[PDB]
Amino acid sequence: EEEPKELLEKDSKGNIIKLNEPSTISEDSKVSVTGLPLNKGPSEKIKRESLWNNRNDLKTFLTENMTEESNIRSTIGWNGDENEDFCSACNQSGSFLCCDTCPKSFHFLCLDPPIDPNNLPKGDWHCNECKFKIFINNSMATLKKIESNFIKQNNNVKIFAKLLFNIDSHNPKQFQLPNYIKETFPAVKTGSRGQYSDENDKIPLTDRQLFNTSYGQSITKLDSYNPDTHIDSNSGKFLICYKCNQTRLGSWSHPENSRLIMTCDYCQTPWHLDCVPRASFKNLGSKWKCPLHSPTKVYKKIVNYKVWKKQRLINKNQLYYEPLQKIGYQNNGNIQIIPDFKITQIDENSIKYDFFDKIYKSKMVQKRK
Amino acid sequence: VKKPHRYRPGTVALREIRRYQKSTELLIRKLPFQRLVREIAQDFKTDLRFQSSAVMALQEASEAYLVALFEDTNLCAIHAKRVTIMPKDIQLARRIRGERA
Amino acid sequence: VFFKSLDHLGLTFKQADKKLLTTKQLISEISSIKVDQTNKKIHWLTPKPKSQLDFDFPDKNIFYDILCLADTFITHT
Amino acid sequence: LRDNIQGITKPAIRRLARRGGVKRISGLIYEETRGVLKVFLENVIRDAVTYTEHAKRKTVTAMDVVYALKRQGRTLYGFGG
DNA sequence: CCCGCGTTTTAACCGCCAAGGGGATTACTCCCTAGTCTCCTGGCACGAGACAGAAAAAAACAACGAAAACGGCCACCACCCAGA
DNA sequence: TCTGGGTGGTGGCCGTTTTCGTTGTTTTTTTCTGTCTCGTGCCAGGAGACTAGGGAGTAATCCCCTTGGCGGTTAAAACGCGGGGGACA
Ligand SMILES: [Zn+2]
Ligand SMILES: [Zn+2]
Ligand SMILES: [Zn+2]
Ligand SMILES: [Zn+2]
Repeated sequence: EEEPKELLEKDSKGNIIKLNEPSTISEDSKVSVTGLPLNKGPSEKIKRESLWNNRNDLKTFLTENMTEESNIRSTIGWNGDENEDFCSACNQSGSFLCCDTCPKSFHFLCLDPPIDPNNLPKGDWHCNECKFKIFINNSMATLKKIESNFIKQNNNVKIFAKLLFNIDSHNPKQFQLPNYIKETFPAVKTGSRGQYSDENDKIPLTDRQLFNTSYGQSITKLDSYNPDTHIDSNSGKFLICYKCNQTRLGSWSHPENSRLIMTCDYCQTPWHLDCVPRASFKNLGSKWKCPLHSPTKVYKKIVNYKVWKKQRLINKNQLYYEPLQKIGYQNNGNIQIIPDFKITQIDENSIKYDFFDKIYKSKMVQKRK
Repeated sequence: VKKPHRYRPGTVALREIRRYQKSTELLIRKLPFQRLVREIAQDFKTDLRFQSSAVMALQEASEAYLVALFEDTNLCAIHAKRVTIMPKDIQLARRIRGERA
Repeated sequence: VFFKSLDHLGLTFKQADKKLLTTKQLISEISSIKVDQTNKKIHWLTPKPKSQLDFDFPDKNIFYDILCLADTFITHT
Repeated sequence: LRDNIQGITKPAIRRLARRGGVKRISGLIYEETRGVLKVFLENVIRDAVTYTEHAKRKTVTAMDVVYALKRQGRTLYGFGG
């Protein structure tokens, strides 16, 4: 191995009269071409597989002599004016300041205080647990002599004494609701890394359903008449769209007459993509909802941007206290149609009368004006 | 209030032993083994073709060798006063056979 | 590979023909047009439709080509 | 062809063990068996491909496999030879 | 930790179609190998001689096994702090 | 002022370290002997030169079967729950 000579290789007094070009050898035969090295022609295999078994007209050099350096517009610069692979705090992946002592690992923005990646304390960093381990020596008598003293010095809040005490010995932890509150709402469900999901989120598709589907399958229900199976699978009947009131599939000899149809994720009502104006099947993200369902957020302007949300579904804690019906009985919006988060039970005729008198007494009020 | 009919652990294992010592059909699925054979051969020569008979011969030889190896492995496992075969048993069988160094 | 690359609806063809050119699909299309008419019978005029396909043959002299192809196949089978 | 050794599923190894008279199988046995099978196939197919190359053929014939096995001391009957 | 049983999912298996790479064979021709006579020089057998190594005796040292010392843990006593 | 709890010091017991002598083995210098290596001579196996024949190389043809792909059925593989019997300390 010849030494990496400094090319200039000055001879007498820095005259650099003699040079020594570096040996290339490498950066050559590099085999980084998307094929074989750039200085070599196509391989015999590629040849066999691939083969099939006027410079005077170049008006390119005449470009520098017709390109005019252009400087208009502002142009003044407008001068002026071993170690864990998941974060032990949030249980996710990323860059980590692995502890020299503890096997646990944290993000840089999950520690306490958060630490800037470029402004690390460097040297050796200990987690709260190992700091406490070395501060306590793991024996119980000294820990007692320390913690009882802490409690004594915190008599003003002795009621909270040990809660205050135990914080110091705990590493930072991402906040997550305990299960005894999420369970109150059966609809909700945690995600893969805490992506807190609801009933409105579509079940994720697998790689088999996206990356392996052949030409004409998956999101590819846009490339062929192949998915003519917009026929009701369970019954074998035709999925009829709610608006046009017909199913369009044309023929294999007239695929241009077919119209895409989709079934709502919530209530399996078929809709034409061209009837509910849409450009694609969902297949991803959230669950599609017809334009035929009742609103959840009812943003109202009377600005008076008063919000109305439908109470989240409660565990079967849920109450349905029966009305005596007729007008009044102002529920917020919650209803359970029947033949403290109390889902009111409005039956059928009450709605009729309530709408009837709403619109009529409003028209008489308009008369009042 | 009824309980299903769960066979005691080790019963269905013995039934399977009897069934598979009684029969002769190949136990490894054919397509996965063919794919494995081609993948292994890809490291010795590219664009190789295999006679179906060649793949079948390889499968028969491999299955016979594995069955004999498992017989020896079971013998070693029993020698250690065990009933379960463990990787150390296979290693000892191969070492005594002279296959593994 | 060039002209093949631009052959989207033709590379899947020859497999979609096998599926969609069959008895089941052929009755399915006609039955569906009939169902659409009967749905605009449930929700639109009841009596009117007396057909569901309108196959047209503007050009003669194609029948003879179909017959020639059939004859060739017959002679080959 | 990638990750085809896992094509020798756990139940297939279980069946092979049962034919071998094994009643109880440890969980770690499957990976060890896959490794052993890979070694055996590598040893056999090496010689089979050597025979194929010597014959100046692009196709590995069953007789090449039979010769390879006979060379290794595992004579196989029923495929010629 | 592994067997057993049960839903649930995957892909193996079958069968059927289309394509052509390459196995297998045939015919032609020549270049390579067998065969043979004559020539000789490399390899073998025999003899010899001497130094590499076996042996050996003695010393050095390098693994095996007891009581004292040091350190750690447990128990008891003394002192200090906290509670009654 | 008395009793209980905790800390500090002292004593006792256990574990570890060292500390020592004892055999056993390794190393070192001297001796000497017999097998390894070299030389000599002969001969027979290898080389050289030449002829003859056919085994195999090479081109051309063809017809098998190996590859690829595609769809339908469903058998098998996977994943999970649960318990108990086997590993193992
Ligand atoms: Zn984090
Ligand atoms: Zn730490
Ligand atoms: Zn809907
Ligand atoms: Zn529509």
